[PDB]
Amino acid sequence: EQFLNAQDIDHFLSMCQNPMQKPVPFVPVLDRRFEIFFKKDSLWQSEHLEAVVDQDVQRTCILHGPVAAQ
Amino acid sequence: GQKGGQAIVVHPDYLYGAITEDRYNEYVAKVSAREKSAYKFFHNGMIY
Repeated sequence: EQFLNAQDIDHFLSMCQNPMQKPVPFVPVLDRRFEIFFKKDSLWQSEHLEAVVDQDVQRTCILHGPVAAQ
Repeated sequence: GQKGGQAIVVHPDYLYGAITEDRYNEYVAKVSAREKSAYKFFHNGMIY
């Protein structure tokens, strides 16, 4: 029943940036790094929909060609 | 300069016997919320 200590907010967000780890599957804050948080590691979710919020493809990103799709 | 003064402070729990249970419970919830937000402000302000 106690909110996060400011020092623990900083710790959480710092360990959200650990390069030697798979990028976290969420956006933890809105700031200058919002584009990086939004776009990084965006292609694996289409083959692993069990790890998506509602197993919803419409949340994911799929690469496909406009003309080859015919 | 002959400045004498006295104050009497009484324990706060004697106040709540003068109100109803619903008012007390509403106040207690309001104060719990305010304390959680004051803790967040205090620690952010302290470190920054």
